[PDB]
Amino acid sequence: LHGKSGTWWDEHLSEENVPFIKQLVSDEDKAQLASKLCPLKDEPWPIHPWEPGSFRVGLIALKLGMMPLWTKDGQKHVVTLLQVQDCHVLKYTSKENCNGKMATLSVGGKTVSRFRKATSILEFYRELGLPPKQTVKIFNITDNAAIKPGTPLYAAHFRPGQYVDVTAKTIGKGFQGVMKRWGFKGQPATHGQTKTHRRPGAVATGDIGRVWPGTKMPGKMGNIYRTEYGLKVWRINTKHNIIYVNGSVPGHKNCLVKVKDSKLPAYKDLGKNLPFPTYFPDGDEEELPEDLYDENVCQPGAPSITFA
Amino acid sequence: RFLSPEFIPRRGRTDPLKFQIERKDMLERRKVLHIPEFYVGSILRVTTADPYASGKISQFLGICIQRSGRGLGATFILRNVIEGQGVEICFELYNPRVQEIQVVKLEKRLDDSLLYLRDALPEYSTFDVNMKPVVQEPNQKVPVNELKVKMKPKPWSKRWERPNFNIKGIRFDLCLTEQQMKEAQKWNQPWLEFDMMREYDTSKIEAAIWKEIEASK
Amino acid sequence: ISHGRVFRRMGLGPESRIHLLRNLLTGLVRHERIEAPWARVDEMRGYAEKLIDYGKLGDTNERAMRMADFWLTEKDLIPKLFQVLAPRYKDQTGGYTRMLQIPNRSLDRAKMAVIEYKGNCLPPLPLPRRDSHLTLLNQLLQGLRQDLRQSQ
Amino acid sequence: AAPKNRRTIEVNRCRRRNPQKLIKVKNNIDVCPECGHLKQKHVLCAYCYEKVCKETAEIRRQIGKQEGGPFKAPTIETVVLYTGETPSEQDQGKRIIERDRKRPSWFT
Amino acid sequence: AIQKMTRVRVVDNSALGNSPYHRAPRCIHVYKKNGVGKVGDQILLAIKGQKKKALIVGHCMPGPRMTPRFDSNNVVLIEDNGNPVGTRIKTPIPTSLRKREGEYSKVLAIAQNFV
RNA sequence: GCUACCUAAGAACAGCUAAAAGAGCACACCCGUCUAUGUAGCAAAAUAGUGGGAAGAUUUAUAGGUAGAGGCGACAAACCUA
RNA sequence: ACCUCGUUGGAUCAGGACAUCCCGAUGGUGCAGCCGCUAUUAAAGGUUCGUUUGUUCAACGAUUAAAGUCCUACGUGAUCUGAGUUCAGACCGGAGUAAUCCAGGUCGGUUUCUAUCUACUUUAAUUCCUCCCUGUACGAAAGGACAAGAGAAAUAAGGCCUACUUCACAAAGCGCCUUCCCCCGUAAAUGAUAUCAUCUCAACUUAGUAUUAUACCCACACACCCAAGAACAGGGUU
Ligand SMILES: [Mg+2]
Ligand SMILES: [Mg+2]
Ligand SMILES: [Mg+2]
Ligand SMILES: [Mg+2]
Ligand SMILES: [Mg+2]
Ligand SMILES: [Mg+2]
Ligand SMILES: [Mg+2]
Ligand SMILES: [Mg+2]
Ligand SMILES: [Mg+2]
Ligand SMILES: [Mg+2]
Ligand SMILES: [Mg+2]
Ligand SMILES: [Zn+2]
Repeated sequence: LHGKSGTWWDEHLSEENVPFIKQLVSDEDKAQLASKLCPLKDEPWPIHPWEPGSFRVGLIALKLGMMPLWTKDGQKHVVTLLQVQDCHVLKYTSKENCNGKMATLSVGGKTVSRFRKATSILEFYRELGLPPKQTVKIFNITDNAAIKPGTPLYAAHFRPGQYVDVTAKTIGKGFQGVMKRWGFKGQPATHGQTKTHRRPGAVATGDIGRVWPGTKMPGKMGNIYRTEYGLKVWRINTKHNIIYVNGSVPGHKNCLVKVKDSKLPAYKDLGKNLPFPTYFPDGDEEELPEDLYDENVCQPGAPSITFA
Repeated sequence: RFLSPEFIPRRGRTDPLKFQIERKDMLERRKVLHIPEFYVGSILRVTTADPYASGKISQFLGICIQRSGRGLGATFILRNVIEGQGVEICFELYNPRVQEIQVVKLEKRLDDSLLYLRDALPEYSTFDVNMKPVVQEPNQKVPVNELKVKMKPKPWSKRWERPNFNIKGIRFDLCLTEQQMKEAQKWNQPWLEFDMMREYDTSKIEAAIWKEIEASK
Repeated sequence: ISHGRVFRRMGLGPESRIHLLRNLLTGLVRHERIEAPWARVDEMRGYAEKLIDYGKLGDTNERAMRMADFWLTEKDLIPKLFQVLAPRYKDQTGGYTRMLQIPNRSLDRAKMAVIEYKGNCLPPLPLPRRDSHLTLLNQLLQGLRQDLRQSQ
Repeated sequence: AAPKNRRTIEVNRCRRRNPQKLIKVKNNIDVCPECGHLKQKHVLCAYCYEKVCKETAEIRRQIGKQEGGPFKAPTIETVVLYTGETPSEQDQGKRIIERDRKRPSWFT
Repeated sequence: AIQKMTRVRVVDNSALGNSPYHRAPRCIHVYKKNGVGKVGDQILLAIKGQKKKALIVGHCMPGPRMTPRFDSNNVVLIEDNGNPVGTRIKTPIPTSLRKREGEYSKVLAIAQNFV
């Protein structure tokens, strides 16, 4: 009665109009996604060649899960599958306004419902001509690697043998005690110990009469952004846009992770052979196989490896 | 029709696409290595290439005491005794370095896990290394070996008599008193077989997996 | 941490939770409509659906009979479950129950829900009805639908 | 540990008059177009629900009178009929609960 | 995993291993920064009131896949220099010992069976 | 009317083992070893488990008696209405 | 100037100093290389587990690259716990007529806190071993290197669940994954005061570098479900 009623899209729709609106908006979403499938025939920005010191954009993938993988030396590596789901370049800014001294590309992925987004976000995506994305991450790039907003990005943007950095929100474990959060030893279970088994001991010294900032104390654990560095790209399924990344990735299954070329010094100039701006399937220079493998990977369907 | 256990996924929030991809890899490996049908309790001989040696194969024969894992990482652990030394090896089914899996004796046991053979008498784990493979009729239900093993004295790896294990292949009457059995019954949990929301119905999932396998063929 | 934990902790433990849900489910089968705290109704709804499925499995099915025997504390309801409720839903494949929120309990201000088996003989609950198709927004959307159908 | 000083009314007001402690205004309250009663959007109208509950209680009293004893759940369907109503062809072979009032408008 | 105070089975032809004694051989020190010994790790044993080095060649704790898990914690007596005290190893010895860092060729030569 | 001791007249002590027992195991019952909980508590001494005794120098109901420098005490300066 | 005798650890978490125990860099050596010894600089990091003892310690055992010296009101007991002064019981020994006294030995022995305020509660990894280079340099031989690289482990930190394991629609470790740059002591070049020389609190030129490089995060505006969560908040609902 005060006028601040919170409305949702379905509230005033009839039984007939609800499925109609659902189907209409889904059709518009898929049409918009398909309209961006040929970036090279849509006035692409200049495609410069790779130079040393160039940083290209990354992707936003979805953590599918983990599976084993075997190398020709006979070792087992656990690998994590990251699916690139409707990842598009959304925004571009120059060095001056990038909050630093390097051009920036905002990239989104994992299309979400337009009915659940703020009006400003909906307007932004309407101007862009794309359905809204769940997460938008900013990638620092050199001007050589600028890509026109709206261009799709694919798993084949990376290649096997490359090293990658994956950043994501870790699994949230809620308010955790200090034993689980910081691996404190706690106190013994018996021998007179009463009502203190998992408690922090002293938290400071008596002299300072206070507790230092940054003291390890019980509190919220996880649900913060962490980066795993230097993970090898073992394989790329181009059909389903899957990247097989060595080892573990922060966060839970079906969570969006930001994937970018590794920043480690050892992998500083490994971008020579990588698609420099990005991979363009519309380029059609050579239709990539369904699966791109690293050299050492024991591919399934290969004859059983014999260490001869 | 026998669907190998690793194909049926454990329930969870994981995306079905991950299982489709994993099953594609599993079937594409099965096209190279024949993974025969076998159950916990069947005797297997596994030949695997050794990286420690130079292109030399190693053979291990034993009773499959556990099938576990799902997907490409599925394992089966099988047990034997060699010169009086009990040994178990956990073999990965889809490891590219297993050259061959032979079902020397296809049979099912009263239990879906024979981990209690560790505490059983060593005869129940002893199997001749060079035993010849038995033959089963093409159209024939898998035999169920109703053998009930005798156990060594009560200190065991696990409290096998507790109802949560649901062991049927142990002669408890020989090794435990009726008082001990009654005491073990305190952990009965009779409601647990009747809570309907705990059961995992895999009929549709198995049907879809069978369609995938047939398409792969 | 309770990631993926799908069952509430109710009553005095696991057995007590099962017995509470069993009493609620027995009441639901007997009366076809039950008021109870919203969380308990939400927990019991799945068991109600599974009971209807077991009843569909058939009177002569021994496993279904054992499940019904456990889950119905009053045994006169087992013939009801097998000869009334399951035949009532033979055509359907799911959604045998209807759960709606109710004004909070006056006693303890508890969140309350009414759960009923669909198709019962009782007076219908005041279901929420969507806006009439003749409202302004719905008529504009109907115009959009007609234009889209004509154009494409 | 005991408080070291009495907390002032100024501090106490700052604490207990915080917006976190203030009662929030509900914006899901509307009027039931059926009967014009106040209801929350996701919750059943209290007055309509009370109507339905009273009628259900009367029907259940009649059911109890018909059954006459515990453990007498019929193995057949049930139909409620009001004054001036006759069992239909579909209502054949279903136990009839007779109500002395007339058919409510909201009942169908 | 073999730690301090673990009782161990001397699978060896040596007189120390095969000689009866009131106390079973018991690990006194694990020559590893974490006091946890796996296959291929050296430990120090209290046998017959004597401190003798030994090498782990099997344990009940599960290891990586494809490797054998034994029903006992098997150990082989070795000298300070590294020569095995015994001359024969009866129970099977895991083949994974070969490629691990450390001298194991003597033990492999002494071993009769491999698993 | 607690408690200590006493007086009068009562009552209780399964089962098994043993055989006429200040006997054994162990209920009721009495106690209070150890641990944990509790610590304005359920409780101004409790609870749970564990434990000691449990046909005796036992436990216990009833009534009576001994009174303050006194009583009573298998002596702990213990107890004599927190 | 006779005798006597007048709160403490541990656990937990550690903050700091450097007068450095190890790891780093140098000078000298009564060190040919290996080494040892000594000195300068260096506090980023690290600095073990047990037996006897309550031990404050100490000794011993086994290791380690090392098992540093300290300050922090034992650093820290409204976080726990243990002595022991010393409780109230009782012995033994000594003193005393006795009562009693004596750290002089032992057996037993309940302080309790619901947190008001301050403060605080998510700030590029190290070692060691093995191998290569290396039996190379050096050295008469014996013995035996630097620098650089590769691989293994382990630990620490941060994550994760594919397997194994505890387990089971998930949480964990006993499992797996990843971890990236230096610091300055000196050694030199030219060269005056003092026409040589002189590395220079002379001007000047190098090793010589932190001006941490980054990375991470970045959308102003009911209800139900959730890998998000105490509440709130957050994510999803096409
Ligand atoms: Mg602990
Ligand atoms: Mg406790
Ligand atoms: Mg065990
Ligand atoms: Mg409760
Ligand atoms: Mg008696
Ligand atoms: Mg007696
Ligand atoms: Mg007395
Ligand atoms: Mg006395
Ligand atoms: Mg110094
Ligand atoms: Mg005394
Ligand atoms: Mg005592
Ligand atoms: Zn209404």
